[PDB]
Amino acid sequence: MVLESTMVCVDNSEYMRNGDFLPTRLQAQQDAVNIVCHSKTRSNPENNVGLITLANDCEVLTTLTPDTGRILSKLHTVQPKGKITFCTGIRVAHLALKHRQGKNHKMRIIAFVGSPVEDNEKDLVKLAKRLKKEKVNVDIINFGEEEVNTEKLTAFVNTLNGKDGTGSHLVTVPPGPSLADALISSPILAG
Amino acid sequence: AVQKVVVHPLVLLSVVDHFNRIGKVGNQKRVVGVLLGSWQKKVLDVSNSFAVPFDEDDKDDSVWFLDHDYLENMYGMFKKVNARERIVGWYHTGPKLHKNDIAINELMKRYCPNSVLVIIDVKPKD
Amino acid sequence: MADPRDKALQDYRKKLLEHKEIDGRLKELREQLKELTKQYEKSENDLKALQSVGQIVGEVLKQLTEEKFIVKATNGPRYVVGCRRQL
Amino acid sequence: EQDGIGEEVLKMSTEEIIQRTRLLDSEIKIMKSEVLRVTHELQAMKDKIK
Amino acid sequence: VPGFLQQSQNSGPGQPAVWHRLEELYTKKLWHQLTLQVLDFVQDPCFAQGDGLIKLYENFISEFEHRVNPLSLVEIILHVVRQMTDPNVALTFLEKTREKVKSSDEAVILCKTAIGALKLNIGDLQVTKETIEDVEEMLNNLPGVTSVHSRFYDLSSKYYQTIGNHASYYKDALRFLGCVDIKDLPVSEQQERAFTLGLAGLLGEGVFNFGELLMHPVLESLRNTDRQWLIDTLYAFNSGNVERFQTLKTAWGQQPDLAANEAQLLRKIQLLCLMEMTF
Repeated sequence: MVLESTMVCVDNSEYMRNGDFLPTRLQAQQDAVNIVCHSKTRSNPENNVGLITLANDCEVLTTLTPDTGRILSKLHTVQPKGKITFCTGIRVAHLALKHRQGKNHKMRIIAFVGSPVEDNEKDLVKLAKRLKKEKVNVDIINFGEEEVNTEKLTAFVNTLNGKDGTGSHLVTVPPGPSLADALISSPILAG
Repeated sequence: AVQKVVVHPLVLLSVVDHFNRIGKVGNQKRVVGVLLGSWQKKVLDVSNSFAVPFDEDDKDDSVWFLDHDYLENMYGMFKKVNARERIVGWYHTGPKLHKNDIAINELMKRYCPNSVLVIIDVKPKD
Repeated sequence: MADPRDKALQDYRKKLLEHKEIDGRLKELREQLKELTKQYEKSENDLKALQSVGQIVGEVLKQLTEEKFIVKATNGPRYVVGCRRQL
Repeated sequence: EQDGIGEEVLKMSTEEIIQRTRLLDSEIKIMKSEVLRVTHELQAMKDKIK
Repeated sequence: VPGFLQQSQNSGPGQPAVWHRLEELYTKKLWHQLTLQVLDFVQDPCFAQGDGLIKLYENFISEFEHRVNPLSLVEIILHVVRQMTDPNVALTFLEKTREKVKSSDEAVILCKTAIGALKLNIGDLQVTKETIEDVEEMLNNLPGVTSVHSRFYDLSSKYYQTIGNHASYYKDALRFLGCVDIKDLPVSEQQERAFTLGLAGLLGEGVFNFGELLMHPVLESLRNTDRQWLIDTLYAFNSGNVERFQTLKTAWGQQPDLAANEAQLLRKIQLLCLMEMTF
């Protein structure tokens, strides 16, 4: 019933082409896209969801549309062959959120991290204080093989919303047999 | 290998107005739009065009937006009112081209393979 | 009762009966999407086929100049005409 | 293929728990994401060419 | 299957820290840090005598593969088929590895060069031209690999040891010089490239020197110490003087493949002095 615009941010790098998440990590992260799009549609039939990729390019393959079946057609041939790029992936995610055709919706980004990040901590904390001035809740969800709980991601969660902020949760995964049940326990309803 | 392009004199004109539409708030100093055309021979022809919502930031100079969704449906309308017309490329203004133009061109070559961009000069006319 | 060679073997049957059940409707539904594209091809050919404003059939009587000719309709009057560009 | 059936006879979990694993991974995907994408192609085309 | 590498643990130096690390990474069922490290440990400088002790497991990797980059799969099987050192079955082995990755992945193009690299060794005329010609038919629609330009222009570099290849090799040894750019391989290979590049452009018919590749640093920055006479004589063609001293001092030094065409060298300078004195 609440009005927002959720922007999912998948990874199609090479590092999702391994099988600790048992069938395929693409098959893991696509089901994660399956449950967040059906969550944001059934909790509110008025919002809209678009996807953005981050590896090797930043493609806006679906624009921020209310129908989810376009997204699910574009999750096929996602071609996991890229190399992770992070610093432009959120600035290209936010300028999409300044293209809101309905300017009463809130601004929300979710992102899937299945590759190690290689970026300065000073760049992201400038982006963190940018999003503080820009009032965006980004929910970082960790997948894949992981430099587990970096200080850069953890402080970016803290410097997203400090001094009694929202609490945009840093979702951590145990690498092993799991569904999106840890993804839906706390953060998909209380973020 | 394209021989040459032919400027129908409605398209330029229809870049001047849309630069004047946003020109009350114009500080981006660039307007990207889609160049409709008629592929005849090795020589090329241009008949019509339209615009697209476009943003760009010099900070990190790779953060920008064509709208694929707006490019699908509005071109689909111009296809419906005129089956002769199709896409041949795109355009922008602000006579110094910018570093992003590799990214726009290599994106929308998946609409027409031998796509072509045309820079007009709205303010220089001398 | 953990694994006495049959709770093993009864599983492999009910897992593989379920996979071939769900792979079957996938092939049937993909075949139906292949069929409608053939129908959509004929519709877009018809949308292309909607601008044959005709052509007038005549015969050349004589040549006036390099780009002026004298033609006549099959039941109508005579005219002075030209060519397109590169005829 | 005698070893193909026969290794499912003397192994109790390797030839079964993985088959439990690779089905429940498939059935939550190859059922779900595949036929729902195909569902969101047919409803569009009937809202098309009609 | 883990004990397959427990018995072939040896001869890879620092055995416990790397081979027990190896049997960690595929028991995590990951396929990139696994893949990048086995490519590193074949690149590990030894004799690589355990190619047979790894080509069974790399075939085992290839059997339940279903995710791994076929580029790096062929990039590691070329080291395997190198260390086989038996060209009888190595042709049919590489055809088998080429036909089992038969998708649209563009490592098949450098399978064909690896076919030809062992085919410009034996049977050097009848179908070597075809396995050359098929590659630039396929060198299309994605010029951004540049390893497609690497392996094929190396295949035509081995085609230089035919009779009628002087200018086309010189045209193509520049193409390899322009596709791959940075130093990234020793001067002890680079100055030998520029030495045979200057000889191919000198014995070529239509070319005389075609300067400002003289300005290109892969010949002058690498042999400004030894064989300066080749840089000196290519300046003398660009100078347009006859200058009988240094244009014979190249023939005093370079005795093979230069005294057999010294009259053509005198033929070239007499037609080259005109087009600079009229300039």
